[PDB]
Amino acid sequence: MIKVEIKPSQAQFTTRSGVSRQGKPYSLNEQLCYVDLGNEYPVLVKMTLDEGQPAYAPGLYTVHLSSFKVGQFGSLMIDRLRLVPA
Amino acid sequence: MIKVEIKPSQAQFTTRSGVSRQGKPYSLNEQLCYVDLGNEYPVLVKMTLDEGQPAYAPGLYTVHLSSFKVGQFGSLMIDRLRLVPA
Repeated sequence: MIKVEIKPSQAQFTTRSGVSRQGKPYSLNEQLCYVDLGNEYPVLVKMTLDEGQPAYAPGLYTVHLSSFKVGQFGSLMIDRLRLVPA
Repeated sequence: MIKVEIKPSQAQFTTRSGVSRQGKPYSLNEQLCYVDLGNEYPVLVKMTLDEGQPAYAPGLYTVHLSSFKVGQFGSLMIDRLRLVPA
């Protein structure tokens, strides 16, 4: 299990916006977190949230299975980092 | 934890080869596995092994933390799927 932490200072999201190739508007919400990759300190990681989802509250989390997919070359990839409470 | 299975029929690797942009030879060893992504059956996934590593034997495995890295856009990515015995 991957340990992910939302610190008190990371409790909000920011929103970027634009227009798709054929005219549709979009909005993307982004939140930061710290992921422990076994180095001397956890590293800072950016997450794009799914539609209609609030920012995760401060606390400890692990990664949900729905974060993964098989890519176009047949290897495993992260689609979007999706979290569940630890 | 991600459940990964090497079936008896997946106990070998194949090798692809070539030459890098500035002349160095390379060899890449590839092995197949089944990863349970919570659908009705596990899905087939291709793995590229690290240098000097044998094919994983048949059995159950989970994913090692060293499989992950922060990508060039600041989000988490899989570098190479690296396994440890379950």
